[PDB]
Amino acid sequence: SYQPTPEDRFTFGLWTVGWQGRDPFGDATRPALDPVETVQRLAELGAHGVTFHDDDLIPFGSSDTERESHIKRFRQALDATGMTVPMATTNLFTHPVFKDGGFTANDRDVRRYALRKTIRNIDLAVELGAKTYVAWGGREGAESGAAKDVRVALDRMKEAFDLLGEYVTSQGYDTRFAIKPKPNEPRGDILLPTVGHALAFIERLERPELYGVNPEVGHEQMAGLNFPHGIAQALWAGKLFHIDLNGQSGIKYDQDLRFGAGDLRAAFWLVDLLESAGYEGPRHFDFKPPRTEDIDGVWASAAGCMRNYLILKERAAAFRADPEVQEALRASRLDELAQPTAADGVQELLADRTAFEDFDVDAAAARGMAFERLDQLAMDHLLGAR
Amino acid sequence: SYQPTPEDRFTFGLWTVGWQGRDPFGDATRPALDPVETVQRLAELGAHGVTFHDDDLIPFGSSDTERESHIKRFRQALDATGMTVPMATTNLFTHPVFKDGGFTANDRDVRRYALRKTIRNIDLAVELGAKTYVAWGGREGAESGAAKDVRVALDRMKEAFDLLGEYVTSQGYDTRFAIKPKPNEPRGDILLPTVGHALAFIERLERPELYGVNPEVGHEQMAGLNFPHGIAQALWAGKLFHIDLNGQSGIKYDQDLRFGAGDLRAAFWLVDLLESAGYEGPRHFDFKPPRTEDIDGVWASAAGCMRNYLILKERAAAFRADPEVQEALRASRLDELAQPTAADGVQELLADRTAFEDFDVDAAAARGMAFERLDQLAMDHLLGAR
Amino acid sequence: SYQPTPEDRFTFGLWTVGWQGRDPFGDATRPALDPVETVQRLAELGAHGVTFHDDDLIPFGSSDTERESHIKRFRQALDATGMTVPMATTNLFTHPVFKDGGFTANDRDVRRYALRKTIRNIDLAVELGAKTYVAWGGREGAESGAAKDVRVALDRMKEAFDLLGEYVTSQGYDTRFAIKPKPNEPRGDILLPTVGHALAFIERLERPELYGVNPEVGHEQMAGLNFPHGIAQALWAGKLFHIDLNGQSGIKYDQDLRFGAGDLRAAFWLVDLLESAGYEGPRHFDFKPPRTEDIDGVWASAAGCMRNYLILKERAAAFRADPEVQEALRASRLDELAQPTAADGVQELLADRTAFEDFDVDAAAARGMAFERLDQLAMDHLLGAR
Amino acid sequence: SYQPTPEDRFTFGLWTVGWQGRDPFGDATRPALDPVETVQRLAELGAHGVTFHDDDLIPFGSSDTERESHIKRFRQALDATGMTVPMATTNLFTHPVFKDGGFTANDRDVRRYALRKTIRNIDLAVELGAKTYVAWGGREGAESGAAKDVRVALDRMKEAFDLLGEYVTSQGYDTRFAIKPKPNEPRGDILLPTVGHALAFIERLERPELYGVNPEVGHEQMAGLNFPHGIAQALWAGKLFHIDLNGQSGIKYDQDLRFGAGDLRAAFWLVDLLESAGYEGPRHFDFKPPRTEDIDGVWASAAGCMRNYLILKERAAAFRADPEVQEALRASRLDELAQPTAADGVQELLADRTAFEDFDVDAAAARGMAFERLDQLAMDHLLGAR
Ligand SMILES: [Mg+2]
Ligand SMILES: [Mg+2]
Ligand SMILES: [Mg+2]
Ligand SMILES: [Mg+2]
Ligand SMILES: [O-]
Ligand SMILES: [O-]
Ligand SMILES: [O-]
Ligand SMILES: [O-]
Repeated sequence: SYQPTPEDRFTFGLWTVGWQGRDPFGDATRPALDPVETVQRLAELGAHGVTFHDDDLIPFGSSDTERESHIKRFRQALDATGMTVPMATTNLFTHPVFKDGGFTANDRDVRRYALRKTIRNIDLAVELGAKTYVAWGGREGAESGAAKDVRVALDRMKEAFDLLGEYVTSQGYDTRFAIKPKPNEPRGDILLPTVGHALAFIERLERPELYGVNPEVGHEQMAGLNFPHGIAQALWAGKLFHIDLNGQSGIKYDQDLRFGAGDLRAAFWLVDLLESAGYEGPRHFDFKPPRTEDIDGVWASAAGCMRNYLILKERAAAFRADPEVQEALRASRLDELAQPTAADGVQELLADRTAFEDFDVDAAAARGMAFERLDQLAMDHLLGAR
Repeated sequence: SYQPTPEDRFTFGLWTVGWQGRDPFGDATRPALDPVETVQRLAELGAHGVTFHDDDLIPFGSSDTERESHIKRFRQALDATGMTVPMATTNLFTHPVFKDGGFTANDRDVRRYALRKTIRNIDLAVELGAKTYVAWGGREGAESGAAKDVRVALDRMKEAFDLLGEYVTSQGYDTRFAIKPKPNEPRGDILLPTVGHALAFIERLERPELYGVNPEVGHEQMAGLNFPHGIAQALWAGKLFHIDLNGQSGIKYDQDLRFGAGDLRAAFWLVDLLESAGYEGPRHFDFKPPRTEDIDGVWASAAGCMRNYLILKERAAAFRADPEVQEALRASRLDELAQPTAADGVQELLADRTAFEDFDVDAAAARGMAFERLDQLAMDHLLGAR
Repeated sequence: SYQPTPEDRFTFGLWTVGWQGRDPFGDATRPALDPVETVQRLAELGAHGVTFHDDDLIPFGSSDTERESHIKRFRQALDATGMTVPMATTNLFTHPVFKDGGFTANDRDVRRYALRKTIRNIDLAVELGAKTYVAWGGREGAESGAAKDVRVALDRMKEAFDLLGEYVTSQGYDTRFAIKPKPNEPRGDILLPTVGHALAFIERLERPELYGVNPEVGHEQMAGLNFPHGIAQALWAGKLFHIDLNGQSGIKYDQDLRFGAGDLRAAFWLVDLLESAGYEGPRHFDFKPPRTEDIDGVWASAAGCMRNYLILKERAAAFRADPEVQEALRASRLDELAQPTAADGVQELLADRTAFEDFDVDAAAARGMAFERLDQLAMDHLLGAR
Repeated sequence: SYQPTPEDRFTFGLWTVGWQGRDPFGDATRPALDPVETVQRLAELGAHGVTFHDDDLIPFGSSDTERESHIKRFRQALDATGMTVPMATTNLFTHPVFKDGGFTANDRDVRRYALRKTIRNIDLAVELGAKTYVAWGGREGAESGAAKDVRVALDRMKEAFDLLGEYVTSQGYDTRFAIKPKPNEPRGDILLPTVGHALAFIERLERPELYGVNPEVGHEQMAGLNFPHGIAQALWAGKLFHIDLNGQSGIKYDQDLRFGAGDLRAAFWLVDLLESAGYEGPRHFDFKPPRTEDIDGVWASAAGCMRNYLILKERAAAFRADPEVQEALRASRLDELAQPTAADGVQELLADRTAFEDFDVDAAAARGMAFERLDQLAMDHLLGAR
C-alpha cells in the first residue's frame, strides 16, 4: 500500500508521541516515554529521524554528568537505528522563569539566561548533525496593552537573533535558524504572529541569509489564514527552511491533530505545492496524539501522519498528470498567468491602445474562468472518484 | 468639548459617507452623494481632507469631457473650502472585468488594462496634491486551490508594483505607494492577507523605499490579530505610510463600523501608540455608516469617528502622564525592556557566570510582573474613573 | 461517474443558480435567469425540485396581473417537467423597508406589512405543493447595543410566528414552518443565531409542533461550530424539517460554496448522519456559484453539488459496512454508549459499591479509547484508500 | 474610588484566585492557596461568597476522615467571616478517568462513577447552603466524528440529568441545576456548545423546571456570539439561574481574563441588561489571574473584577437616566417595538389595507432609524464624556 521508508524524510519531535496528555483542564493520561524507546519505535514505523527541545532530551536542572549520560544513550540509539536529527530547538516557555518570555522578557537578567540556554543547545545540536535550529517564541507577547512596548520588544528580539548569528558565524557552524510563527496561546497575543510577520522581521536582521521560517499548519489556521498560500509566499521568498505538519479544525485552541485531520482539502493543496515546488527538507510532524489514547493509539496516530501524506501525495500527482486537468488549467488560463504582463516595458504599455483606449472591457468581463469545473476535477482526484 | 479642527488631520474617503447601503443581501437605502456636497459637509465638520478612488470621482466609462467636468467642479469645492487630498487609489474590484483580480488576473490583457487604469489615476492624484497612492487588491486571490498558482501570482504582483515604481521615478513624481492588506472578502482568500505579508513582500520589490503599508483596523481583526501590535511592527520597520481607522466586532464579514465602535480597548491602545510614536500622517476613516441610517445619521456617524479619536487621545495622554502609572511601568520593568540585553557582546555574555551557571532561576521565576495592576490603571483612565 | 436521479430528492433554490454575482464590492457578472429556464435545466441535470422566495418568482411591486402571468409560466414549466416545489420562503431582507428587519423591525407598521407579505406567499406555496415554509430573518438584529431590546424583540418574533400558526391552522393547511438560523451578516448580530437558539425559541411558541429548523452547513460554521453535532441535536429533538447544504471555509463572510467544498470531513460526517438516521426530506442546496463563472460554470457547480453528496454517501456506507470498522467501534465502546447508565434507578445506583467505593479509577483511567485507529479507518474510506 | 460591599452579591470560585498558573505549555508560577486563606482574603476585599468544585475543597482520593477535616476547616472560615456558598459544582474533567467525559463517557462504569461523585457533592453543597448546582461538561464531546454518536450521547446526558432530578426531588432538597455551555476546549467540540443549545436541551428533560443555564462571558465569545443577546434570550425564557463573568479577547483559547477586560462594550451592555432586568442572583467571577502575576497580582486582578462591574453599573445607569438618551430611544422607536404587532388578531390584520395594499413602502423605507446618534450617546456615557 502506502508504507513510509526513510527515503520519504518523515520526522517527529520527541515531545509529540512523548506528550503525556496534560492539558489546561487535566492531568497526564500516559506515562513518560524514554527517548531511546521513541527512537526505536519511530525507526520501526519507517521514520527518517527525530527532533528535540533541550529539556526533552535532558531534564531541566541536570548536572553535567546526568546531561552526559542522557546524550550518550540517545546517540547510541540513533547510531543503532540509522535515525538522524535534522533539527533541534530550545524550550524557552515551560519553566516559570519564562512567564514573560525568553528573548523579550521585561527582565534583563532573564533575557541573558534565555540566550545562554539557547547557545548551549546550539552546540549540542550541531554535534548531533542538526542543520536547522528552530526558535518558537511561545512566551514572547502580552495579555494586556501597557505590559509590552512592542517596538522596544522587537529591538530586543532583533538583538537576540543578531547575537545568535554572530555566535554561529564565529564558530563557523553550518546551521541555519528558522522562526516558528504562532498568533496566540499561551500568551494573549504572540509577537511575529504569522509567516508574513516573521518574513518581514528577518529582513531587518544583521545577517538575513542565516534565517528563514518554519511554518506550522495549525498555527496559520488559528488566524483563519490559508496555509498553502502562506507556504507559497515563503517559497517565493526562498525562506522555507523547514515545515511542521499537523491538523487543526478551525480558529480555537491549538489542537495539533495528526496530519490529514482538520482541514483535509488544505492538506491536499499543501502536499501538491510541496511536491510540485520540489521542497527537499524534512516532512516534520508536530502533533499530539489525543489524550483519550493509550500508547498503542499513540503509534497508530503517528503512523496515520505518514500514511495521509503518502495517500495525498499520490492523489495530487494523479491530478497534475491527468490530461483532462491539464486541459482545464489552460481553459482557466493558468498558462497566461505565467506570461509577463508587460515585458515590452512601461513606455510600450502606455502607447498600446489595446491595453486601454481600444480594450473591450465587456467582452473580457464576459469570459468565464471555468474554475468550478477545475475544482470538481480536483475534488474527484482527492476522493479517488477518478 | 472635543471639537475637531483641520489641525487634527482627519480625512474621509468619498465612498464612506457616500456609501448608499447596498450590501450582499439588499439594495440602497440612501441616494448617491454629490462629491461637491461631501467636500463641503466634511469641511463644516472640521475634517482636514478627502480621498477618492478614480470611479468615485469620475463614473466608469466617462468621456474625457465628462471626466474634465467632474474634476473641475471637484477641484473648485476643494479650493473654496481649504480641503486637501492626501491620498488616492484605484477601483480595481467593482467592474465585472476585475472578477479574477486586477494585477494578478489570470488573463493577461486584463492585467495590462488594470495597470493602464492605475497609471491614469496616479497622474490625476499627483495634480490634486496627493502624496500617498494606495493599492487595495480586493480581487487578488481565489476561492479554490488550482485556480491561482500563488508563486506566479506573486511574480505578477511584483512585476506590476515594479512597473508602477519605474513610471513614477521616470516622471519624477513626489508620491509613495502604500499596500492595504485584507485576509478575505470578496475573494475566499486574498493575497498578502495581513500587514506582515505586505511588509515581507515589499522587501522583494525593485525599489523597496517607494512602498509601505496602509493598515485598516477591521482587516487585521478579521484574522483575529492585535491591530496595535501590527502597527508597532510597521512603525518599527519605518513603513507606516498611512492608516485606515474604523471598528470591527470580531471575525466575521468586514463591517467598517465608525472608529471607537467594535473593540474599544484596541482603539485606545492604537491611539496611545500613534500619539506616543509621533505618527504625523492623516488619521483617515474608511468606515460605512450603517444602512439603517439616513443622511443625518451619516453625518452623525462621521462626526462620531473624529470625537472618539479625540476622547481617546485625551485619555491615553492622561494615562502616560499619571505619576502613578509611571511608577507602575517601573514596577513592571518596562524600563529594563529598553536596556540592551548584551551590549557587552557575545564573548562577554558567554563568560558571565551570573547569566547562567550562577543565575538564580527560582528567585527570578518568583518575581511578579505586576501587569494586572498596570492594566487596571489603564482601565480606570479609559473610563474616566481617574 | 455517480448520476443524480429524482429519487435522490435533490432540490435547489431559484436564487442559487440565478445569482448574478453582485457582492458588497462588485457588480453582477452574469445576466438574470428566467425561472422557467432554471426549472428545465435543473430537471435535465437530475434534480427533483425547486424552491423560491416570493421576489424570485414575482418582481417586487407587480400588480395582480403581472403576478398572475409569472405564476402561470412557472407552473407550466413545472407541469411540463414533473419538477416539485417542496419548500418556499419570503424575502424580508432585500427591499430597503426591511433595513431594520421584518418581524422585529422597530416600526410597527413595517412589522404588519412583513406579516402580510409572508401570508400572501404561504397561500401560493400551499397551491404549488410546498410542505415546508422557511423563515430566514436575515435582517432581524442590530449593529449596536441600545438599537434593539432583545427580550421585547423576542416577544415580537414570538407574536409573529404565533400569528402565522393561527393563520395556517384556521385555513386547515398542511404546511409546517422551519427557522433557518444565521449568526451574523447582513446584521452585526442576528437574532436566534444558531440551531440551538432556534430550537429553544420554538419551545416558547403557542403551537411548538408546527415548527422546526432548517439549518445551513455554512451558517453554523460561521460560529466555528460542528455542523454534524448540531444536526444530531435537531434530529434528537424531532425537529429537522429541512436542511440546506453548501460549503464554507472557516469563520468569515457567508461564502455559499458548492456542497463538498469547504470543510470536506464535516460534509462526510453529515452525509453519514443523514443517511444512517434515515432523514427523508429534500437535500436542498443553497449555494452561489462564484461570480468568476459564466452560466456554463453555474451548471458545472450545481452538478458538482449532487455528485459530491453521492460520492460521500457511498464512502460513508462503505465505512459503516466494513467488518473492521464495526470491530473498531466495539473497541472504542460505541455499543456501550447505547446501554443505559442506570436503568434500575438511582437507589440501585447509590447502593452499588462498584460504582464508587470499590470502583478502580486507575484501571478505568488507563483504558485507551482507540479513537485514532477508528478515525484513520474513516480517513481511508473517504479517500477510497479502502 | 467604587468599593464592593456584600450587598453587591460578588462571589468567586476557589479555583479562580487559587489558579497556580499551569497551562498547556508551562508549569505553575504560584503556590497552592489554602481555602480558608482564600475565604478570608476575599471577605476583606468585600466579596459576598465563594463557590467550589468538590476537588478544590477535598483532594481527590481523600478518605472519609481527611474529607471530614477539610470540610470542617472550610466551614469554620465561613462561619467566622459571614461568607456564603451560593453555588457548587463537581470536577468531572481533571482526573484521567474522565478523558472521554463523565456523563457521556463511552464506558458505562465511568458514567456510573461520574454520577456517584456528583451526588456526593450535592449533599455537601445543600448543607453549606448552595441553592444552585452547576454542571460543566468540559470533557463531554470528541475530537473525531465516529468517536461519539451524538444522538445516543444526548440520550445519556438526558438520563444523567433526569437521575439527578429524581434524586434531589426524593430528598426534598431546594437546589436547582444550571448548565454552563462551552463550544470547545479541552475537547475538539463540546456537547451543548452554546446557551441556545443548553436551553433547547432542558426542554426535553423529565422535569424542565429544575434546570436553567449558567452562561459565561468568554465561552459565548469563543463562538463569536453576542453575550448580551444570549443572556437576553435566557432571561426571556426564565432560565438565567446564575452567570459567570470574565473577559475574552476574541475567538481563541479560553482566556478567563478579569471582568471588564476583553470586549469592554459587551461588558457595558451586559451590566446594563442585568441591572435593567433586575437579575438578583450572584455576580460570580470565573477568571484566572494571568500566570505572569504573583499573589499580590492575584488580589489586584480579583479586586479589578468588582471595580469594573461597579463603574460600568454606574455608567449604564447614567445612560438610561439621561433625558437626551430617553429622547433618542423614542426617536429610534424603541417604544414602538414594545407595542404588539397585531393585538386584534390575524383576521383584523388581513382586512387592514394600510398594512399592505395601501402601505407606503418607500416612505417607510426612507425613515432613518437614528441608531448611530443613540450609540454615540452610549459611547459618551461609557467614557464619562457625559
Ligand atoms: Mg501547535
Ligand atoms: Mg473594510
Ligand atoms: Mg448562506
Ligand atoms: Mg472559561
Ligand atoms: O505546536
Ligand atoms: O474597507
Ligand atoms: O445563505
Ligand atoms: O472557564
